[PDB]
Amino acid sequence: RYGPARLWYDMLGVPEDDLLADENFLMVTQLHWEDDIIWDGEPWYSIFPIDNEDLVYGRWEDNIIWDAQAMPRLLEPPVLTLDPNDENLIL
Amino acid sequence: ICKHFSTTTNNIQSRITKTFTKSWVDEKTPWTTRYGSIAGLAELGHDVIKTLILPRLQQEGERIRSVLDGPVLSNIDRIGADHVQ
Amino acid sequence: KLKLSNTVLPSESMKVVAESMGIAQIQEETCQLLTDEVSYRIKEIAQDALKFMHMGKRQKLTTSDIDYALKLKNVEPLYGFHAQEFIPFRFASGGGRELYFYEEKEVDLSDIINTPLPRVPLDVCLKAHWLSIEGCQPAIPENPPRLKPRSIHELSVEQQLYYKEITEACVGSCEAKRAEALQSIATDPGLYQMLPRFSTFISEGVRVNVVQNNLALLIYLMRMVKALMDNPTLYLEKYVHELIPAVMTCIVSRQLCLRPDVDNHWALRDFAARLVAQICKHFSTTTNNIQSRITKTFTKSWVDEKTPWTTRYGSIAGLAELGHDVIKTLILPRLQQEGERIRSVLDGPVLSNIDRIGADHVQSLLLKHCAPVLAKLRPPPDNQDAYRAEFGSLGPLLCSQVVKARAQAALQ
Amino acid sequence: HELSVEQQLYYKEITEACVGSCEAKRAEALQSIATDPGLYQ
Amino acid sequence: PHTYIKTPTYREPVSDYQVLREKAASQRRDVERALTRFMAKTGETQSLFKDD
Repeated sequence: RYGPARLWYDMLGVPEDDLLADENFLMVTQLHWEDDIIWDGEPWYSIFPIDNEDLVYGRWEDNIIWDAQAMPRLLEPPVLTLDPNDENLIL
Repeated sequence: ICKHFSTTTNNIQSRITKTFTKSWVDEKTPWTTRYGSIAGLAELGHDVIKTLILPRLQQEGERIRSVLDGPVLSNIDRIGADHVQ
Repeated sequence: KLKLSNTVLPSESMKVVAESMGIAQIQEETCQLLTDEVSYRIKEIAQDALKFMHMGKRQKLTTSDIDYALKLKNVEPLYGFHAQEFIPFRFASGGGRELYFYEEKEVDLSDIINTPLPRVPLDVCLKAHWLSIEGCQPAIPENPPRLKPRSIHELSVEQQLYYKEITEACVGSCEAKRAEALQSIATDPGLYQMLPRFSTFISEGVRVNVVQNNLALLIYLMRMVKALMDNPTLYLEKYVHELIPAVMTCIVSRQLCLRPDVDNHWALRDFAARLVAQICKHFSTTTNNIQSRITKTFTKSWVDEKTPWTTRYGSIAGLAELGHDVIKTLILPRLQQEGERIRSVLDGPVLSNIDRIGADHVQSLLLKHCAPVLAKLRPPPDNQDAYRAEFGSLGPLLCSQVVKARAQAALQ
Repeated sequence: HELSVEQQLYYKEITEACVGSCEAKRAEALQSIATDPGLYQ
Repeated sequence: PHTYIKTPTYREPVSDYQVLREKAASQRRDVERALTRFMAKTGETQSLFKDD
């Protein structure tokens, strides 16, 4: 309740505490890659960066609210997790 | 957000197009959410509306079923339907 | 549930055999008596030829299994003939008769002599490999297949070191290093799940490698693309949206480095790029997305007025290597424009630019394509001055190229 | 892990400027969010 | 041993006191500059120079 989004919590007043075929979606068939063609232009620690595991793996699509009244599951308040994989954060 | 951040490890754009597509092709969806699906799919680009929107252009007939000839005119489906149109 | 039946040979085939032998007027009970006896002997032998299949450790009944199953039942394996005396061939298999249902039933006796004999295959050798290393099966080609936690990269450090070695070998400092790294790309089965980083390294490389036209850097990257394509294990059409604009840029771009001299390689940079471009339109094909898109870009590269001649030559090569019908339907209505461009380069004295070299290469390539396009759809009559109706570009030399093609066809 | 008072005050002012009391403070808060260098953390 | 064995890697950690002091200092200076410019722009303001 007191974390980020406390303003929303206080305003609410809660106080406890065939077109679906895989090819259609391949980005060769969905991207104007012609624009890229350049015409007359003018490891002990990781070598590559580490991607957001939640974006790469998690089903964030399950947080889309398709119908406000008929919501298939019950959502819960989210706690701040302060991922330390991201640089630019002191801790 | 899927032009700046979609990478082949991310699969942001393909997973956004798949949600929009199975929300649009599936019937029982309201005209507001179909409007949102068509709006996102049509803001993605030209090849997306070539290979997603243009097969279901016959759905416009199913739309004009409820526009040119509706038993209930004073409902809220007509403004959303001709906005979709 | 088992509805097993007893299938016998038809009796209406046994009366045909009997009346074609001199035994006429046979009864049906006489004829049914023949087709349950011989259908048992076929069933007795095929059950007995399945013993030799299992003993030889095969799952396919070969033609030699019935030769040993017949010899086991004291019947001669000979099928074409039967020797009453049995002394010339005693239970010796002659390998059956190579006969067909759709055969010609008459051949010329010098057709069998003049055909080349098939190549005797390699003899049996013993190679050893590893199925299991202390419990784990290796991926060698002889084998078939609140703070959030600190995440790990999806590559191992052996895999990341392998990627670093393969990429530092594929920039071609040493040629043997390149060639192995290219073969390693061409047949590593576990090269999936590293393929985003290879595609990104290729794509990003060509775009910052055409800022200064570094031909080797590009020839090595195109060979890396070709080595990525012929690998059978990896799934490529998720990454072809990065691969294709890289090759189009090799073919349709201007050369920032010395214009002449390496233009010979530049033609090959456009030769390797047009090869991999038509190989990419051969694979990965769905309706009206890939091949038609690169065809449209090549044609609007061609019909564009007052092009760079490097871009012109590359696009000409790219449209040229697209197959049989593409030059049959596209290069036809454009000969006059090609001739006019050649005439302009010829008239203007300017020789220190690259326009003249570009013109000569374009004309030679167009003339060779036009030669078979002609050899392919017409007879070789009037090969002297009829080509003067097509502005007289290749003429008798085109006719000589067509004659060389005809000689190659005769050799085939 | 816990924001210092400076950035706690900055977070409070920027979030309460985008709730709808007036439009000009909202436009300056959005022009702050879009054009500041150190808003990580 | 790309074929039978494997091991994980991590991201490069920056445990340097100099660059950590620099990062915390510059982030504190930038957030206090952003806060004071936002509060001076959305209120009554003074200026040492004419129309500044």
